[PDB]
Amino acid sequence: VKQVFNFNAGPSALPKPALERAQKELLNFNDTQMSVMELSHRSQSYEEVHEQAQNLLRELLQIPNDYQILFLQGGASLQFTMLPMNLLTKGTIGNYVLTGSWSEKALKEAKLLGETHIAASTKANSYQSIPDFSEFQLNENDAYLHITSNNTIYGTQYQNFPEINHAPLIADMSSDILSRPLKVNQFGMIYAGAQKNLGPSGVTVVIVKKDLLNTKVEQVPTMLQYATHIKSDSLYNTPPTFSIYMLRNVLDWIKDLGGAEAIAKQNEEKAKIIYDTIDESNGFYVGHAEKGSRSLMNVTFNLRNEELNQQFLAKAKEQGFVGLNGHRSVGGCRASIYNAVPIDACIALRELMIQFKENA
Amino acid sequence: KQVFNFNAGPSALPKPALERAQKELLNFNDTQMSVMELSHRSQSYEEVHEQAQNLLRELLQIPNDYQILFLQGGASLQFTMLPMNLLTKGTIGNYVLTGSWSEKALKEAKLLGETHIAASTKANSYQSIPDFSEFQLNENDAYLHITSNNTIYGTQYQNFPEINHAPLIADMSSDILSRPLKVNQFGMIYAGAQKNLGPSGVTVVIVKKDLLVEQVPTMLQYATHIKSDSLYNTPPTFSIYMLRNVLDWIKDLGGAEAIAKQNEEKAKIIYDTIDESNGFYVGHAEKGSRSLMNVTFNLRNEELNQQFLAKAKEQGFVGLNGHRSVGGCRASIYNAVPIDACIALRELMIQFKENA
Ligand SMILES: *Cc1c(COP(=O)(O)O)cnc(C)c1O
Ligand SMILES: *Cc1c(COP(=O)(O)O)cnc(C)c1O
Ligand SMILES: [Cl-]
Ligand SMILES: [Cl-]
Ligand SMILES: [Cl-]
Ligand SMILES: [Cl-]
Ligand SMILES: [Mg+2]
Ligand SMILES: [Mg+2]
Ligand SMILES: [Mg+2]
Ligand SMILES: [Mg+2]
Repeated sequence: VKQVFNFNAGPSALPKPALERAQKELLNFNDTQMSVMELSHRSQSYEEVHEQAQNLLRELLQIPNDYQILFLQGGASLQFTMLPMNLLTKGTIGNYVLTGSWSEKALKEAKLLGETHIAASTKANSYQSIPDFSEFQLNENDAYLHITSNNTIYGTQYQNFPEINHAPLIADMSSDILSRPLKVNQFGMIYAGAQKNLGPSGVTVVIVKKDLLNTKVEQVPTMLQYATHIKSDSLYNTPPTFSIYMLRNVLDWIKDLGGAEAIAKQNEEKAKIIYDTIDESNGFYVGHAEKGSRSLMNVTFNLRNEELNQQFLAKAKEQGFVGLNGHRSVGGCRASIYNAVPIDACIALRELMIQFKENA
Repeated sequence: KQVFNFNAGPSALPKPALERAQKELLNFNDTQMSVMELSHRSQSYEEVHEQAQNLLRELLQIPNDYQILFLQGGASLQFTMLPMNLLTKGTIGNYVLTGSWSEKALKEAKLLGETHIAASTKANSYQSIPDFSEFQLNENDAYLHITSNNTIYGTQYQNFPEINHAPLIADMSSDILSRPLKVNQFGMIYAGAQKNLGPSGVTVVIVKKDLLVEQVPTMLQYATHIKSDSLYNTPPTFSIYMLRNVLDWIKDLGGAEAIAKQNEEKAKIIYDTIDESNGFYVGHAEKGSRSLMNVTFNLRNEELNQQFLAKAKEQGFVGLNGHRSVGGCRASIYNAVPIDACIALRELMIQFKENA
């Protein structure tokens, strides 16, 4: 039929082959004559999937052997409280770097549970940049330092990560995990809801340094202890089997295209198509982020006034574009260009943007 | 290529629901996207989300003063979320123990507050549901918690107690919407979807609104989810889509009374087989407490047990091994397990008995 261009911000576009693969075997997976959705998570067919998703992640991000990969329910939002519940012990501080709204939501949950600090923040200037690491106020009794690698709503992104040796570095990488190579040993823990760049909603990937968190925390509910899930290899209770399966399929696709290094090349190219369009628009489109902090995953911009914003977005929607409205809290536009968004969608958006501009 | 899916969780699903999912997996509702590729704030998703709630409301006849929540974390997270929200200081989390899942719920409550055992059949290895007249209740109970169907032991409440001093709370993971319910008997009902309602990944929580909070993490307050209609953060959108599909199938076959007729016939096939076997097969549950959802039984010794389960597997039956904690055999016959599978099981049981 007509064209559809999927710029949704979360859940988001999946790579077609992962979906075609799921569709073909939806009723009979691995010759069992059952859907993967109908299997015991103790079945060898399921365990193969569970283990393969872990091994693909390990290989793709080169995760060290002293790290474990968890598949948890509850979204990144649940990690906002689980993290301080496990690590923010009395006399210690949950130190946060604020670079957008998701950083503020993380902070808020730690505030419920312990002493918090703000290491650095760009909130005053509306989160248009990542602060300089030299501005980080660190504390000797920090339980961890928490960052948001990609600020989904504001369109900014860490170009690199701080060297932290006094506390574990923790990162919410929900909207840019496995969009590029990563030095995992810079971190104590990384977490990401899968639905932005790794597959479906319903599972959350948590990469954890085993010895930071494989120990029982007195007074913490069993399901909310990392230890529980580490010990049981994320099979303590019933996992989200179809979500993990789809995550596997998406990881296979990333591997098939050349891994993190190759997908970064693709992601830089797609992003360049949109940012050049903005930058050659003589101010008709204005990007929110400062240039040194531009996200490769979420491109945020405004037209010169709200009327033009609305006309632009209405025209896009009429032309088949999905998900371009900015987050409700900030307005404007947001082109989400995660791994699986195809480059011809980006080209299409550029065409839209140039004709709207020329015809305005 | 014969396969009979007696898996205990996750479990068989209705073929029409899976076929419908397959057909539109790449192009949901003419959007040219998978349901999996939609924003949860899209109208496209929001209609599915609401349709799943509406079908449960219709099928269980849930009154307006109850809200239906779709949460992540399984029934296991509910074990702690419930006392986290309702087990206030100076109140008691009161539990009726009718199996190991009862035990797991009570354990989580003991972390957070005072607990109590209203009644228990543990001493007799959970062969039955206790008589309601035996319950020991307290003025300051925060709730009374029961497990409606004891998945590992094969027993099930025939009816529910009339409790007015405190909300009645029920873990209905393995029998929700397998029969009509009087939802007004309860302050809260919860169930992982993965036995009777859908695939794993979503938990259905039916809660008396006015029933349910300083210092509880945002994600762990029922009020968060009630207030946001289970759209506070990203829900498990494909699992809720599949839940909708399963609910459409239940509606299409005639609803909760119709599925109960099917389920009672399925259980009748297996229990009759056991009762007519002259002690060759022995059911664990007392007759009066027999589950319609999980049929537990053993052969006369461990070696016959093992020979049977081996023969079953060779013949295409999946999931019949009993829980590791109790051994024996367990035939899980949740909603989507077809009558033909139970007939096949019967015929295998009879042939095995003849050939021993
Ligand atoms: C989407 C988002 C979240 C929220 O994840 P849920 O799975 O919806 O809890 C948290 N952090 C970031 C950076 C996000 O982009
Ligand atoms: C399966 C089951 C559970 C566990 O559910 P999860 O989703 O695995 O947490 C809890 N209670 C009962 C009665 C069950 O049958
Ligand atoms: Cl943000
Ligand atoms: Cl977002
Ligand atoms: Cl049980
Ligand atoms: Cl069980
Ligand atoms: Mg490959
Ligand atoms: Mg194309
Ligand atoms: Mg219908
Ligand atoms: Mg008879």
